Amino acid sequence: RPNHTIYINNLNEKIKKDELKKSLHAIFSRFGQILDILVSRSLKMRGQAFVIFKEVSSATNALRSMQGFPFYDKPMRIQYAKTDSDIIAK
RNA sequence: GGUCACGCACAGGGCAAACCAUUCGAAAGAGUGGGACGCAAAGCCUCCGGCCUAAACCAUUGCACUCCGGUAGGUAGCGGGGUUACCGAUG
Ligand SMILES: Nc1nc2c(ncn2[C@@H]2O[C@@H]3COP(=O)(O)O[C@H]4[C@@H](O)[C@H](n5cnc6c(=O)[nH]c(N)nc65)O[C@@H]4COP(=O)(O)O[C@H]3[C@H]2O)c(=O)[nH]1
Ligand code: IRI
Ligand code: IRI
Ligand code: IRI
Ligand code: IRI
Ligand code: IRI
Ligand code: IRI
Ligand code: IRI
Ligand code: IRI
Ligand code: IRI
Ligand SMILES: [Mg+2]
Ligand SMILES: [Mg+2]
Repeated sequence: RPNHTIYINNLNEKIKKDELKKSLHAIFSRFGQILDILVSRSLKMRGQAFVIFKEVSSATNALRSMQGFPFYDKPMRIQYAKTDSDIIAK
């Protein structure tokens, strides 16, 4: 399970890629280095975001630390990415 | 001449990108004035394919790294298609 990337969803869809990123990057950059933050608003990539960390140990903290954390009046469903990210993969 | 194409010009003209000002819009963007990058339809029309925005509404709890919900708007200076038109070495 543990992975460089954490998988978030139940994300307020009203938020925009730009700001969603900034804010996610704000909150989560507290736990380590973010190689990147992937947010798309397409039909089925929406309400979710991937947060890729430098250290796999950063992700675990994130997960553990901020589960269900209230974010834009919603709670965060956090969990690991079944797979890695092309950065971490390649 | 008229027609259907064509654009090496001829000749008389037309439009106006970026950017600025100001107005409208949530945004894309559009209006108007200034201003020209270009344009032989850069006149006009969303039927077809792209791309852009996506406040509201409706659906979607959804695992991606090409990108893509419905609806709505935009782009005709992205194409194609329709349609109107000036000049005639041209065919
Ligand atoms: N009247 C007429 N003349 C034609 C036509 N096709 C070609 N020509 C002549 O041939 C020249 C070359 O045209 P171009 O390569 O398409 O290049 C043209 C074109 O791209 C542009 N342009 C000029 N007027 C117009 C216009 O009314 N509409 C559009 N869309 N573009 C224009 O400027 C360029 C040079 O302009 P010109 O000094 O007139 O120079 C033009 C013009 O003299 C046509 O359908 N009608
Ligand atoms: N000269 Ir004239 N103006 N440029 N006619 N060719 N279009
Ligand atoms: N004024 Ir206004 N143009 N800037 N409407 N807010 N968008
Ligand atoms: N003539 Ir025209 N080249 N400008 N429209 N086809 N794109
Ligand atoms: N055809 Ir349309 N849908 N109208 N692509 N141009 N946007
Ligand atoms: N193409 Ir419409 N017409 N469908 N613009 N997107 N709304
Ligand atoms: N006219 Ir038209 N050239 N712009 N639509 N065909 N693409
Ligand atoms: N100006 Ir315009 N570049 N934005 N042509 N409309 N596409
Ligand atoms: N005019 Ir027309 N540009 N040639 N639209 N038909 N494609
Ligand atoms: N009319 Ir005649 N056909 N003869 N256009 N000038 N070439
Ligand atoms: Mg030519
Ligand atoms: Mg023009």
